[PDB]
Amino acid sequence: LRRLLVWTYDPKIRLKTLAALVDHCQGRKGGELASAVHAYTKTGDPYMRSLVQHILSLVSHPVLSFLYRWIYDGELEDTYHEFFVASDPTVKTDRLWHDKYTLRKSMIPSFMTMDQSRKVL
Amino acid sequence: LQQSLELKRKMLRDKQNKKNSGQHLPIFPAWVYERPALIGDFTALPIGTLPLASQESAVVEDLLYVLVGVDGRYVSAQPLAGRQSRTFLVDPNLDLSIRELVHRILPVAASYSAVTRFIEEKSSFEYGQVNHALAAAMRTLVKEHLILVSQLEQLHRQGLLSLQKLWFYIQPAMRTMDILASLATSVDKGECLGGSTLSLLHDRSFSYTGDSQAQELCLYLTKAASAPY
Amino acid sequence: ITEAALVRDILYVFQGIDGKNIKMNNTENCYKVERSLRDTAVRLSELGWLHNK
Repeated sequence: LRRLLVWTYDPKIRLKTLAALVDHCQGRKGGELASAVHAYTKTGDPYMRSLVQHILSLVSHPVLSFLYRWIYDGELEDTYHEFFVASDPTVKTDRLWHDKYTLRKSMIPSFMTMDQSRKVL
Repeated sequence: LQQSLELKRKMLRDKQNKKNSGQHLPIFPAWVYERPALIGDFTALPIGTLPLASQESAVVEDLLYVLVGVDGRYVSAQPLAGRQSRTFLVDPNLDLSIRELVHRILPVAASYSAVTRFIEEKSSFEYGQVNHALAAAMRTLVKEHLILVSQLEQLHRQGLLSLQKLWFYIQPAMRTMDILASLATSVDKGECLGGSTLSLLHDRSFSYTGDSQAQELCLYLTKAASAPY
Repeated sequence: ITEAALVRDILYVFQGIDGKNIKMNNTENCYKVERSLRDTAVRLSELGWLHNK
């Protein structure tokens, strides 16, 4: 069918968007990569948005797991730079409140406003 | 493509100063646009010496690839992948009876390449939220042109298509490509972005009311671009 | 050479395993073929490039 062209056409656009997505996520980690996936659901194409939003639903699952251990308990978790708070690892006593927690400004995503990240801190 | 890399940064800096909380807003890297396989827009012998009923199948199959911006084998898509204009080089020999009708079908290829490059550059984050949805919804009208082309190639392989049938099948799509190409050239030319390319779509919809082939296009384009507004 | 060999080759460049009559000689751009037979590849070989990407 022109050597399976008609069969491959519906995966053809599905190859275009993912092959662009490997180059927009180039060298990123944490919230920045979540922004690089959220960029392709700021688009007004229904097919591109429906293709990408599934990957986005998977990609922010560790981020939001770190988020629900920081609102409910108070001590974050990451293993690389993945979290929008950059905690002070040095001990404080009762002066804990003023110096322990400061805002990391590389892992706030684009689906979260700066107001949210400040308030969650 | 080459000229756009300037325009992107200038128009980004204006709207970056305007907003007071635009934070971690990414941009697409340049090699997404540079490569001719991440975009929809891209042995050879003199066709004149062959029989009449083989040259027909030849130039029709070659033309069907030329519509989407790439060489078939005997009509070549000239390599630019830049401005709002593209040229194609048909071989300087063909049977006259085929050749006139081929020349009449040839403008829809130059009226696809210029559309698709505008769709690539202005779906980014430097031309405004409405222009991104506009290029993303002109991408759908280019998708239907591609679906048509795939069906025509399929029918042509099984010996059910000719240049007369191809000419009859592409006429509404020739109108769709002409309207989108004129709009793309106009929005690029005046450096329009944002809501100035939500007014032009309103004017074009009022212009056509005697066709209903272009009126529905313009109505759909206006409806889709104003969803973020 | 018959058409069926080209069919079998193109069915493998979707997997990312190279063919015989179609091969990847440059990695920056798509597969390059090593008369209706040749014309399908100018759309089909891009998909092998993207799958490998």
